[PDB]
Amino acid sequence: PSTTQARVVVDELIRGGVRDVVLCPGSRNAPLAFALQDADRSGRIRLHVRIDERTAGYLAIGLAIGAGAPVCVAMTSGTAVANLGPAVVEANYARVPLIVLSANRPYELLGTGANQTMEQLGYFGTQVRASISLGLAEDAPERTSALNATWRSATCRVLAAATGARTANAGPVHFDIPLRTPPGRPAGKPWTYTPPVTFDQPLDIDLSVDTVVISGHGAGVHPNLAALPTVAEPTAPRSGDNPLHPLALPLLRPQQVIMLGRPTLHRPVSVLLADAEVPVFALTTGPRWPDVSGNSQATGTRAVTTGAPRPAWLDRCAAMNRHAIAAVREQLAAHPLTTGLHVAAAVSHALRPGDQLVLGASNPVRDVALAGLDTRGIRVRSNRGVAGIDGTVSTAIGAALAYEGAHERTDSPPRTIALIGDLTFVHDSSGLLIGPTEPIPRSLTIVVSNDNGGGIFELLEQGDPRFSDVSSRIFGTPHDVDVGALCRAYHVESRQIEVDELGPTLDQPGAGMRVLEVKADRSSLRQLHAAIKAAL
Amino acid sequence: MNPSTTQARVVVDELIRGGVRDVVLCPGSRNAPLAFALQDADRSGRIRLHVRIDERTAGYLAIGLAIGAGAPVCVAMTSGTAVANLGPAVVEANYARVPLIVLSANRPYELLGTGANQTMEQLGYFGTQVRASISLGLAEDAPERTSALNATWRSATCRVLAAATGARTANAGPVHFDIPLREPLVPDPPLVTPPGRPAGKPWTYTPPVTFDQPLDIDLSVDTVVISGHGAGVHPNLAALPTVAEPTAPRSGDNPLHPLALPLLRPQQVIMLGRPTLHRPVSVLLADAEVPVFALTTGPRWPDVSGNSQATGTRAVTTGAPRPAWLDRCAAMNRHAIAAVREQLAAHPLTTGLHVAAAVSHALRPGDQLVLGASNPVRDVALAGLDTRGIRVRSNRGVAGIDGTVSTAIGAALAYEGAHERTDSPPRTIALIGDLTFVHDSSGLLIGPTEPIPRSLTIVVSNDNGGVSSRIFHDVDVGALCRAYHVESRQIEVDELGPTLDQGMRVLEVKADRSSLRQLHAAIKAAL
Amino acid sequence: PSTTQARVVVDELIRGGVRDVVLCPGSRNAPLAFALQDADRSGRIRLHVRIDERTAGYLAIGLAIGAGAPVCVAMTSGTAVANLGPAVVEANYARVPLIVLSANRPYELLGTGANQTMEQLGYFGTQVRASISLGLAERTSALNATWRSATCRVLAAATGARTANAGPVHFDIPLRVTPPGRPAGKPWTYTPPVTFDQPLDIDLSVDTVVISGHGAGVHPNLAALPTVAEPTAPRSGDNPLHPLALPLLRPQQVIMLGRPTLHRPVSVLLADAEVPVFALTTGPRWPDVSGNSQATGTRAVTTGAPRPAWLDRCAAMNRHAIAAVREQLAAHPLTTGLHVAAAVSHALRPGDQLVLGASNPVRDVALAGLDTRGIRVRSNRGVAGIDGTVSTAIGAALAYEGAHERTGPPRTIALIGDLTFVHDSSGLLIGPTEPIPRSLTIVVSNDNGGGIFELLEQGDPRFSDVSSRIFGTPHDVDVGALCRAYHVESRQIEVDELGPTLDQPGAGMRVLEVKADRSSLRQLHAAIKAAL
Ligand SMILES: Cc1ncc(C[n+]2csc(CCOP(=O)(O)OP(=O)(O)O)c2C)c(N)n1
Ligand SMILES: Cc1ncc(C[n+]2csc(CCOP(=O)(O)OP(=O)(O)O)c2C)c(N)n1
Ligand SMILES: O=C(O)c1cc(O)c2ccccc2c1O
Ligand SMILES: O=C(O)c1cc(O)c2ccccc2c1O
Ligand SMILES: O=C(O)c1cc(O)c2ccccc2c1O
Ligand SMILES: [Mg+2]
Ligand SMILES: [Mg+2]
Repeated sequence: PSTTQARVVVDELIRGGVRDVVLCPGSRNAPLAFALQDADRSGRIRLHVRIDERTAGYLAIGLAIGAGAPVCVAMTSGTAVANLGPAVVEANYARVPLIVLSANRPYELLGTGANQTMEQLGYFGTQVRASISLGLAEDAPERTSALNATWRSATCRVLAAATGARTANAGPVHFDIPLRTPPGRPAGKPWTYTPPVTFDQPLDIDLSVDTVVISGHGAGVHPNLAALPTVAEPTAPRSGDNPLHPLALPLLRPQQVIMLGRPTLHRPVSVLLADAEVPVFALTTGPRWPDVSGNSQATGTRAVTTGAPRPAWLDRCAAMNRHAIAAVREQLAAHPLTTGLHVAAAVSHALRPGDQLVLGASNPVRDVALAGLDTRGIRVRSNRGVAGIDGTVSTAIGAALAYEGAHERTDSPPRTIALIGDLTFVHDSSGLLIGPTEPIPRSLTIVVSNDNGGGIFELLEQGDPRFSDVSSRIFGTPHDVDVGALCRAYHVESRQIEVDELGPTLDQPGAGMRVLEVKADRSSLRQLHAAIKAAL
Repeated sequence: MNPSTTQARVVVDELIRGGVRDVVLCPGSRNAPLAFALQDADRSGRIRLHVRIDERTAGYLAIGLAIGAGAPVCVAMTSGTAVANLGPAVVEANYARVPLIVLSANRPYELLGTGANQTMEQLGYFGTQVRASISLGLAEDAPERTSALNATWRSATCRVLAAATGARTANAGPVHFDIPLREPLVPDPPLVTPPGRPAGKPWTYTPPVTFDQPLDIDLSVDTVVISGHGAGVHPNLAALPTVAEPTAPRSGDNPLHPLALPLLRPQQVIMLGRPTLHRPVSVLLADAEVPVFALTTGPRWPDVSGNSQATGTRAVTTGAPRPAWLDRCAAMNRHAIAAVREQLAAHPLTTGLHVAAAVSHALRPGDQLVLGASNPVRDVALAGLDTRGIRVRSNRGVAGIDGTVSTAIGAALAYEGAHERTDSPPRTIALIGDLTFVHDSSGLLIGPTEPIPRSLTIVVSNDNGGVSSRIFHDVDVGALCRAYHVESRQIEVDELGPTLDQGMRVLEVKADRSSLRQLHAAIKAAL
Repeated sequence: PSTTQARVVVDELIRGGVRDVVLCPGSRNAPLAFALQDADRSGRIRLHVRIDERTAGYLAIGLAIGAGAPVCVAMTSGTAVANLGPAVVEANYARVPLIVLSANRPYELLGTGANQTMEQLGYFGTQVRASISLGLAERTSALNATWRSATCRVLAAATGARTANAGPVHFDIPLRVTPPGRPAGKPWTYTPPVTFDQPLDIDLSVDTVVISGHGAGVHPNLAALPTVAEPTAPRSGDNPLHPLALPLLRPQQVIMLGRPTLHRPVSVLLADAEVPVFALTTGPRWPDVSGNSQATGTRAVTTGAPRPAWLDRCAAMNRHAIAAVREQLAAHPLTTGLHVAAAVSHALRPGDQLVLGASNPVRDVALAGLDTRGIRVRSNRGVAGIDGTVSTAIGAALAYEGAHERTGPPRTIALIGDLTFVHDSSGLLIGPTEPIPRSLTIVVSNDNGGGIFELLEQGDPRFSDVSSRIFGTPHDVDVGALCRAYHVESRQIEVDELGPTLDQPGAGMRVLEVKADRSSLRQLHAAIKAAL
């Protein structure tokens, strides 16, 4: 009955490329729970069990962005929708193939004097690419074949919407399997096959006009833009090797901007993208496109270029790039205290091709860009879809698990190194709790630049000295957490170290999961950035 | 100029730059800034304004102006139930992939919850039916912010346009564009609108996109093509026998009658678009014995009742159909349509099928045909209409009866406008059942100030009919036509063809429902 | 088993007071269709079938406000949700107990590449008081209890039985000798009279005016006060204040009853920060204009009494406003909607049901000074649409006549504009199988366009060149031929004889058309103000 339907869906889901599913024990039995257990023992799919439904959703995001696979999470309780909300919104904005699995009871009253099987909020209506319900399995062995095809093709429709197999717009899907082995295609092929879909929108750009590339989250690779000065966010794949340090951009006067993906960092980027005297061309990989103050002049997916940049423009930007990273390095050297920017510069020098970098929001993701990281050869992950400081520990854990599993399918597994701030760490500290029955990454290291509060607020307008009396409680928000004791409580190896130890410590493989705490200072963060501006 | 006027003129100016050539408008006080702006563009000849009274049928008018020429069409109305009345047209525009922009005026959102007159939860009313629901935001009284506001208003408008036309998604559909407006709502007694791009370019240019998904298919396997609503043109599929719905564009010269399909044994079928029509088409699709390849123009693809091997946008073909297979389908096609034409002539009295055959015999290349989504689209398909060189429209999105008359009027008007931008205008002939005509009879209503189609003939085949089924009317079609001042002459099926050679008129042809069961059974037995 | 379930649910709806259910032919069978057919055959319930789903929704509105009973309408097609939307919005805002019946299918695909059983829009989540689904059908005595309690739940939410906020409810009954209910016809779960009490201390010595709007309650302790009552407000006293007199007075505080929506002077005062406004409503919601309402309640505990001079000043402006309207209507040659409204107002006798369309009609009746005492006045003031007014009158006539018939046939007179009439013209077609009112007269004041815009800013003569096409919207519809096409009795008369025509009974349904002028509306109203 349901059991055959259950095994059919899981089989099709595996054929569709799902390799990881995330579960939490709930009052109701999970949708497909027994079928997933069977598949997990046989080695066809990998289960991850958590108690915290919120960190479990972010765990599923990590398992998806770690290697690009669609990931399932099976809701189990009345609080699951509420707890999965944040990760679903992130999956929508960051275009992450996340399949949320539900199980409705159609023989039960709905909307009356009882808690509902699925406590429904409003976000499913606005966040998901599809909400598909399979419909009740029926006792009909005469029609066994007809239901097999109906179940499997619908599962392919779920996967198609999840991975953007026809829309070029991956994102979350709500897959419902209500509650009261037929074979798939031969050679393991999916039931309904959707080929690679190319979505193409050419755009004429004249490269002789002084041009800068600004690539952000979700940017595509563009070989014909490789030589242009490029301000690339850390999660943006780089097409060339002519980088433009973000602090150098406000000291230049570009006449034309090619904008790749969705930029979210640096105030001078916002100022330039909003400049009515500067044409801005949005090149994206999906149907969506962003704008700053309504200044995007055209949208497309690839450039058709004529002309070539004037060598004086390239030399002027190249000299501005060298000037910018020099001021950063020089005044970090002349700065007596350790700041998060110091920490980010140390992590940047320690990484090597093949690593995976997972960056928290707030200062870490900006600090790494300011330090001049060369992301070539490195996979950079960061939840830029909504830029939350929640769920980052489990994002790194899932991203490391997925990435290490992909390396396995082909030497020791590649390094996954994470740089997050202290609030970010305390937010998702329950992500460290992993039972001995669950998969744990072999080469994950989490670097926590701990300046005992939110350092990025020392740089905004509320960090101005005229607010010094009142800004500590409501923007600084110190906590005095014993990071080492918290890691001890969760049985994860942890050490507090100084900046010079980071490179050596990271090079020496430790336990599968380790937390490297570096005590940083934000008292002097504003003065440090003011000095970096003054050196420019 | 006050904010509401400035904002409404900027919005209408950008919509014209986006290709809007026709706007349907419904009266109201809250939408006065749009109406004022729209009439000026009408008087300057940038658009054609169409005023209607009934929002619901006005939406299907807008649909017709969209499918007749292929352009985005706005419908603008006041706040409250005026917006709810666009519901039915939005559902049809959703499934039919029609670029219908619902341009609603609204009270300031700050009044929602105060009990203000005619103030409801507008934003989001249409839910998932629309491609997007976009609120422009209340216009600030800020003269120094004007240029900035111009950039954001225009950019929002092009987002509305892009979602509605599928400029980047390849999935055209309806879009809700809500505009909160505040007093003053009429232009001030100040005698320049913030400018858009030079040379009439759109604020955010987005070139039409290419969405490609190639599919390996082997034509040596005995194949039949089934092409439904929204199907595309496939030259490498032109030689194969094709069962094509009336609104599906023909790719070749090898037709297959729908009655002939269930008497043949195809080994694979290529499905084009979304087959909505034939009952035998669906019975063969719901068969795991025969593989199905779905070729669509956009991201959507139909539930095949299972057993769809693959979906794509185009075929890459190896091999060629068996000559024997071609001869067999071609024989059965002749046999099926010969059985229809012979039983028709043998039937003593004129039926709905006879009227449909007479219409098809009278069409000629260049004509536009609008069919009611019930029996007319089936009857014409049974008569074997060669839709090549003909534009065939029908609201096959949900196949409702709402707005069928207005859709025909909208399609004629938009079709004629396209011809006008290049001798005498082409003909648009509509075939509507009486119950459908009775239902949307108020869709005939065109105020004396508004455009009437130049060459539109609505053919009503009246058979006085098709626990709720107990209502199945004897409603005078002529009297209805006088009530909305439309010339109507009742005729017979033999005068139809000659008559159609002769502005907007209705030709009622009295038909019989008594003998179709006998007629249809006679066709089944002749196969 | 679903047959038993439907019979149980239909039976519980009868016991819950449902007397009328509206149906539409659609792609699949309606929910409860057979059990509803048996109830209609046996006379326990009255079915009304229409083709137009939108007019069928408003028919249910009429059948609900005509006598206060909960009314069901059963969706049967894909476009049903979309076509029912306008009525459901009105039912939410006007607090009308509308039960929308759905029959979802749990054994079928949902959300896939196919047309859906229900094409869902976004409004159900914003408008309805509840969404209850029964769940698919040896345990028959327990299932009977679950089904009947759930059905009472639906009824309670729709009638505001525990919330005091009646409104629309979505009731889903899934599908792939009948168990009795409580004895003596009692409902399964009894919810007794609920009283939501919220007293407000108001000093009546302060110069006070009362403004009452839609849904206003009756306050015997406010009878003596001057009252600017909207037509659909039940009057508690005998001291009216004409709305045009309001700007000639200086009230010091205002008691606002229900939800007012008419007259700019009412809005201007309700927003005056120097005027305390107390909102007395019958339900949990309360209105505000510009956030000026100082307090809310359900009733007033009063201290003091109005000043004798205040009563006299209000009464004098009241007479002056009545004199201004009556006199200027006499010195105006052409006939307008305001003349037609006055003639209707004088033809009404106690026991009548007056149904007023939006636009000028419901305003003109207020300006004509109609005493609503003894009259049952209906108007779709929830959203003030001009849609669905014909079927609203028809359903209200049917429910009102059915109330009287069960007592041992009062008149329903409708006054609507021409645009309003053309909007819901499809409501005139009723099959011979379907209930038809016996004493419904629809007066159509036809000035070939929307006369209300002649009275607004867009009616200023500076827009005379452009106003007619986009605000007037003339249509030249032959109203006579329209009613003829639907086999509806209709005559076209002058206003001189509309009075007498309404005095002599006619066919069960009849349309009286009075040709009107709107090119002189702005001058007429300007003269009324100049005569004030
Ligand atoms: C879920 C969530 N809550 C609150 C915020 C607001 N916020 C943005 S950055 C930030 C400071 C983060 O502190 P930390 O992790 O210590 O980073 P650093 O101090 O290194 O900047 C906060 C609270 C957010 N982005 N996401
Ligand atoms: C469904 C709907 N659409 C549009 C409007 C806007 N509107 C308000 S009054 C009016 C004119 C009504 O015309 P008519 O029925 O002739 O009344 P008159 O003012 O001429 O008496 C319009 C179009 C509305 N209230 N409801
Ligand atoms: O390019 C992307 O990946 C991307 C992702 C998004 O979530 C967006 C949301 C709004 C607007 C533009 C977006 C966008 O361009
Ligand atoms: O190809 C099309 O045009 C088309 C359009 C649609 O609205 C569909 C809706 C559901 C399922 C398939 C669909 C489809 O194939
Ligand atoms: O009293 C009523 O009948 C009533 C009805 C409504 O629909 C309201 C909506 C918003 C705010 C107040 C409201 C109100 O006071
Ligand atoms: Mg910090
Ligand atoms: Mg009028």
